Amino acid sequence: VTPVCTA
Amino acid sequence: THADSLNNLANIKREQGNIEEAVRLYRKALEVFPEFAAAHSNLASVLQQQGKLQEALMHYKEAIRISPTFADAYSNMGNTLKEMQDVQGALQCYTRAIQINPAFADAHSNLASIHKDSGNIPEAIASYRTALKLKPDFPDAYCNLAHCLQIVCDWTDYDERMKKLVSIVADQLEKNRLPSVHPHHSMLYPLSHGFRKAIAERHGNLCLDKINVLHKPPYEHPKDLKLSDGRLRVGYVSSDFGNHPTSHLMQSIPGMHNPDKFEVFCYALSPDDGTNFRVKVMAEANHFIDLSQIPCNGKAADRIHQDGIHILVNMNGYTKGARNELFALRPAPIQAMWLGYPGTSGALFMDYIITDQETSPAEVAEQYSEKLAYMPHTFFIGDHANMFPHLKKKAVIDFKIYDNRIVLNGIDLKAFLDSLPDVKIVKMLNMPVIPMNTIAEAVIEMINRGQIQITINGFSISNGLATTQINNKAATGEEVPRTIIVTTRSQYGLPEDAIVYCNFNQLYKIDPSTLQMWANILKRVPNSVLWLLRFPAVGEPNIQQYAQNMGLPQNRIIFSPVAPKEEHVRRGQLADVCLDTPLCNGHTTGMDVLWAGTPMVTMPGETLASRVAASQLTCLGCLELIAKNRQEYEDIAVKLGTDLEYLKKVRGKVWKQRISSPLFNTKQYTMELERLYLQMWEHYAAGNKPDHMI
Ligand SMILES: *CCCOP(=O)(O)OP(=O)(O)OC[C@H]1O[C@@H](n2ccc(=O)[nH]c2=O)[C@H](O)[C@@H]1O
Ligand SMILES: [K+]
Repeated sequence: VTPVCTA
Repeated sequence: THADSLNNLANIKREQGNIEEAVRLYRKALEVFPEFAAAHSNLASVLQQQGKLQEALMHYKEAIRISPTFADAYSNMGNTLKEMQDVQGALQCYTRAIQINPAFADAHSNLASIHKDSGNIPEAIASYRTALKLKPDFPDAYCNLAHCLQIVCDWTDYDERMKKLVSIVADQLEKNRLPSVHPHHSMLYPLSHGFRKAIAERHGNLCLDKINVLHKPPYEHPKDLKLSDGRLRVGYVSSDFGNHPTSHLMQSIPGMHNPDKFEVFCYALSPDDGTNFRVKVMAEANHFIDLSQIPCNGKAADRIHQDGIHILVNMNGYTKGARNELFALRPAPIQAMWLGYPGTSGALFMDYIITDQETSPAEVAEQYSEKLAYMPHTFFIGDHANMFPHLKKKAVIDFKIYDNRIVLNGIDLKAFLDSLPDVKIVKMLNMPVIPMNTIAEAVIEMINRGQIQITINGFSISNGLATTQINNKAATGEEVPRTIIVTTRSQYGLPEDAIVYCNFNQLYKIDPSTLQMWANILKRVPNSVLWLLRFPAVGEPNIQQYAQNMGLPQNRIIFSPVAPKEEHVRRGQLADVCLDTPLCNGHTTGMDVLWAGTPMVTMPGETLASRVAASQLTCLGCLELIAKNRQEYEDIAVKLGTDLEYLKKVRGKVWKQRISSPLFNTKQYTMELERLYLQMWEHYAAGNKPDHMI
C-alpha cells in the first residue's frame, strides 16, 4: 500500500 | 567428458560475463550429450539472465525430468518464477528444493529472499541463519541478512556486523566478484567512498555485459538542435511514473518545461497503474512512451535514438524497475542521473549527476564517477504545493494558544471561519483561532468518538483518520481534499502538554548512534516524546528496548501506523520538531515535514544521502537547524524543545519560507534545470566532453 524507494 | 569440458568452459565464460559465448557452449554440450541435466540447468540460468524466462523454464524442467532430485534446478527455477511474479510457483519450487536436500544453503537463501520481499522479515532472518549455519562463508546471505536486521533495528553485535560487511566487500572487490552489498544499501554501512563507488561500478557492469549480446555499434548523436526546430529534446526515464515518491516530487516538471526551447519525452519503464500521477505525466509531457511494452533493450534503446534525444535522464539508478541497459547502449549524447537515486552510478555510461553545492561539495567529488552538475539552490524538489494546497493555511481550536494540538485545514476554511461568531486572528501571516464553544465542542466530540464526519453551518468537517472512507484519491494525494479536515494530537495518543519530536522515516535509517542522540535529547526535555512509525511494526520492540537500556522509560516513544500519503503530510503539523536521521536523511520524507511547517534538525554526513536534508534546509533558509556534530544536534533540538519563543520564531520561519523560498517552487526549479540543461548541451556541442559545472 505505501510505495517507497527500494533496491 | 567432451560434454563436461564444454559445460565447464561455459561456466567460466558466464562468471567472466561472456553471456553469448556461455549460451553457445551449453548448447554445444547438449548436442553432444542431450540428457545432460547440469547443462540444461546452467543454460536455463543464463537464458534467465537474458530475460528469456519461458525458454529457461523449459530447460529447468528438462534438467529435473533427467534428474528428479536435482535440488539446484528447482532452486533456480524458483527464481525464474519469482521474476515472472509467480510467487506461489516460486514457493513451491523453493520448498521442493529444501525437501530434496535440507542442507542446501542456496535454496534456504532464495526462500529467505522471497519471505523478505513478501514482508515476512522474521521468517527471512530465520532462513538466512539456516543458510549461514549450513555454509558459513556465504556473502549474499550474510549481507541480505544484515539488511533484514537493519530493517527491524536489530543491532545485536552491530559493530562487528559492520566490520564484517566491509571485510566481505574488500574481499569481493579484490577478486572481481559482484559485491553482495547492493549499491542502494551501501549508504547505510561504514564503507569507504572508494568502496561505495566500486560497488556501484560493478553493478553497472552487469548491464554492459547484458547489452554485448546485441552487437550494437555506437549510435550517432545530434551536434546541433536543427532537426528539433531549435528545441533541446530531454528524455526522462523512470519506472516510477505512478504512485511512487519520485512522482510525488517531480510530476509537475514535465508540463512546466518551456516548449519554445525544450521538447519533453517521458519513457516509462512500468505499465500504467491507473493513478492520477501517471495520468498527469502522460497528459503534460510532449511525448509519453511506454517502454514496459518493449521488453527487449535493443529495440527500446533504438526508439530513444530515433526520438533524437539530446539529454537522457536516469531517474532510477539502482532502484527497483531500473533498465540501465538502456543507458549502457548510450542512445543519447548526454546522460544524467537525477533525483530518484541518492548515490553515484559508478558507471562510465552516465555523464553527469544533477546535485548541488550543499549536497555534493566539490571536495567530496571522488564519491562520484559522474561530473557534478550543480543546481543553484537544491537539486531536491517536491510537488507539495500542487498536491496539498489545503495545508498552505491552517486554523486551530483553543481547547484551554497552541499551533499544533487541534488543527483545521481546507480549501474552504476561510468561508467556514467567516460563518462563525467569535474567531480570533493571531499574527505570526496569520492563524485563526476558534474558541471553546458549541461548534468547537461538536468538533472535539467527532474526534473523541472516532466518527467519520459532521456538518457545521453547511460545511463538511471530516475526521483526518477517515480520509480513505471519504475520498480515497484525496487520501493518496491524487486529488485535493474537498472537505475541511480536523487533525489532533489526541487522535495519535500524543501529549497535549509536551514537546513532540517526530521522525517519519522507515526504521532502517536509524542506527545505535542516532537513537543515543535522541535519547539524550529526550532526557534533557522532561515530558517530551519521540513520535515514530511502525515502519515496519516488528521494529518497534527493538527500538523500545535499546531506548530502555539507554535510560528512557517506554512512554517517551510513541509509535503510530504508516498513514495514507495526505494524512502523513497533514499530521506532521502536530509535531513541534522533526529529528532527521543522520545515517540516511529523510529525502521525500524531509520535504513532507517541511510542508507542514515543522522545523527539521539535521547533521549532514559525507554521502549524498546523509546531506539531502541540510541542502533542503539551506534552500529553505534555516541554517540554524543544521548541526556540524552530535553535540550541536542535541543542543539545537533541546533549545527548540525548551526555549518556546525561539521555537515559535523558527516554526514561523519554516511556515513562511515554504512558500517564499525556492524549495517547493516547481516553476522556478524547472527554469533553473532548463538553464543547467543548456549549459550541458552547449559544452558538448562545442566539441568538449563532460566536465564539472559550477
Ligand atoms: C527515494 C525515496 C526518497 O524518500 P525517502 O524519504 O527515502 O522515503 P522512502 O522511505 O523511500 O519512502 C517513503 C514514502 O512513504 C510516504 N509515507 C511515509 C509515512 C507515512 O506514514 N505515509 C506515507 O505515505 C512518504 O511520503 C514517501 O513518499
Ligand atoms: K522452519
